[PDB]
Amino acid sequence: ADRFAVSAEAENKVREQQPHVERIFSVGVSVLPKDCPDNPHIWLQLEGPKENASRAKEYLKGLCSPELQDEIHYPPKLHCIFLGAQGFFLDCLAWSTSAHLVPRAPGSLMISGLTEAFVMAQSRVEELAERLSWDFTGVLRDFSALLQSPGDAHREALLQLPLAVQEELLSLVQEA
Repeated sequence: ADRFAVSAEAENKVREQQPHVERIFSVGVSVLPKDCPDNPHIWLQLEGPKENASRAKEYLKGLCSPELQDEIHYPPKLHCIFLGAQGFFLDCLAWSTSAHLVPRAPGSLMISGLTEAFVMAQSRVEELAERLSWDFTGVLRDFSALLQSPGDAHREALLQLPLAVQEELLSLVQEA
């Protein structure tokens, strides 16, 4: 009950995203050798804790047949969230939602996955973008503590984010 099947013609996408799934979800993903090369499907095998494997499966299924797909737009000063801190906040959003998330030109993020994974990631980005225009404790203190990666080119843009955005990012990282 550890293995699940996806369409055989998605093997490319799976093999390309393998390192990125293993890194974000701390699992091992293996493409089992298929029993007949004309099979319409291939079997994938996941290794690791139960929670990770479950989220990694949602991610892999959403990668192989996305039910929803769209580019989400937002003010470019938010873009540093998705590139900064060596991808940490993007990684947490992928772990939180199992959506496939790909930054584009500053101001834009490609979101795809299963229906609920997509909707959950899109709603979260809209909340962060919404909080850009709010007006407001040691939130700056706890937020700075997340920025522990060396040589972060985006460290300045992150720290000039409004407190409302920083606090919401703290909520994201400090979740299930």
